[PDB]
Amino acid sequence: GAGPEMVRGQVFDVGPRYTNLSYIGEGAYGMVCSAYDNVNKVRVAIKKISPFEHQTYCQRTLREIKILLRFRHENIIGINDIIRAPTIEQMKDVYIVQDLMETDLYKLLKTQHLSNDHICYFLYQILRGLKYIHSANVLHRDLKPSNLLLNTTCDLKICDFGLARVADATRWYRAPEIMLNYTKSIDIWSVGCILAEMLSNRPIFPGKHYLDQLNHILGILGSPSQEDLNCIINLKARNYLLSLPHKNKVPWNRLFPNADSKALDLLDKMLTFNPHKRIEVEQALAHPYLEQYYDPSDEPIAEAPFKFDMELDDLPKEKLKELIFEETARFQPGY
Ligand SMILES: Cc1cnc(Nc2ccccc2Cl)nc1-c1c[nH]c(C(=O)N[C@H](CO)c2ccccc2)c1
Repeated sequence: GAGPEMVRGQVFDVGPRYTNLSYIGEGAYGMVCSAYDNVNKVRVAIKKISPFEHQTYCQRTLREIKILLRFRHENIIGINDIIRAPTIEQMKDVYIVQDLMETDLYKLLKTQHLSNDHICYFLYQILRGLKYIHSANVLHRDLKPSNLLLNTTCDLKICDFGLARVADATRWYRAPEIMLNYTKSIDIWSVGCILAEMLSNRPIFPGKHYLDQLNHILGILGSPSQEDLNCIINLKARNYLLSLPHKNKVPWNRLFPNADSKALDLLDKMLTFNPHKRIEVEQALAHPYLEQYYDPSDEPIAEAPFKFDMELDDLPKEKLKELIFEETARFQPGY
């Protein structure tokens, strides 16, 4: 017998079906590896999570599992298999088996210059997947380059649905609403930040802290209008913003001198301060910049909207642990 697998001192008890592990990434309460599947004869991605000590991690874990099990779309990552201990007393870790992708957008932007057509094509696939997510009445809430996975043929899939929620983060990609004390339009903002980063290979709003984040935003958009501020904003944020000196709006064509003016027009409509005036996903797909890829015939939507039977916030982590145990039962031999 081989014994339990191990990656960087950390156990990976992924049975005899999954072997040849390599580190490919990490998260807050887990680690991602690639592995050889001896059944399907492919290498896969295994996501190990260890959520049980924290009630929030348990919540995210259950939420990600229920959603990815339900969603079925080519621009969304799925779950092919889930491994965990045969008993609830023994369950300290959950392993989620997923299609292996070549890399993420974070890394690609780190060493590659994108042509306009590739920007255009990546943008299309993000929005297409976001169409499905939003049709399901779900917010991803953490769109960013490292959560966008790419394969050898530039196919794109959204990953990490841990922060995903039923319709009502990373600082650089979070909408001004979020920080001003939300709806589907927070994802559009993130997609905007991502477009801007594909254009110049650098984040458009790299705030060191939440305050510095709001500065960077206003550093391009200009001082907020009266109506822009009026949104049940917290006293702190509003007073500070009102105390700042005037900031002039920087034109997109000056910040991205060589960018397709169509790309910039859409970029403008996504990075709109006021979320009510921000472009929605379908209107985005239909934008002239994407005409070459827009195909309403081939852009599927969720059969029905998503809903949670129980209110997960209210549940103690021991109740949540039980639910993760049950949700993952169907992947258990016998069953
Ligand atoms: C699911 C998946 C499939 N393939 C790859 N490939 C890949 C991506 C980037 C660099 C190199 C490679 Cl080979 N990656 C993934 C993947 C990437 N991130 C995650 C993921 O879900 N991460 C979250 C945090 O973002 C996480 C991970 C562990 C524990 C909690 C949360 C899966």
